[PDB]
Amino acid sequence: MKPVTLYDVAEYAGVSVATVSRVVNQASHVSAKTREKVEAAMAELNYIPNRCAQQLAGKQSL
Amino acid sequence: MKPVTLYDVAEYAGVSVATVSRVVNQASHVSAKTREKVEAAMAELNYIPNRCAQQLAGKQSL
DNA sequence: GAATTGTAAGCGCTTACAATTC
DNA sequence: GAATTGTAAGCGCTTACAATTC
Repeated sequence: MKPVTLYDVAEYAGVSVATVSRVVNQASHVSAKTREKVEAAMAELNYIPNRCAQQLAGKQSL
Repeated sequence: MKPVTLYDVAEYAGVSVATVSRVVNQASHVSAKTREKVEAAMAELNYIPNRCAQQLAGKQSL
């Protein structure tokens, strides 16, 4: 089973998963317009990230 | 940073990550010899799996 | 021929650097 | 030219099915 994800809102927003992950990661390098671009996307679909995927993927910097 | 992993013990054991993940997953489909094969590998290197990687990858069946 | 092992892809996410934009 | 977005790879793990083994 695959619920809503960054791929979905990224698709919605147009962008990639790299853009959404930024917003999901507190944008920063994502432009204000884009931050809203994906948040709006997240909102419609009801985007909920997974703490594990974030933990695992976030371990790249470790 | 990448510590000991299934890749390591899989390398050691002379198998794949699929074999080790089985043993890591309580072998079952892994032959007794192999179970020992990888456990021995796990032992030398001091293999410690990651609960997240297991949680994430374990969500495949979900 | 059935069980076990391998690719090989993905479970969802993260990111970085270069090209385009200004 | 610098910032932002895209591929694109992988952070560690899981698995399933076919060929070889018996």
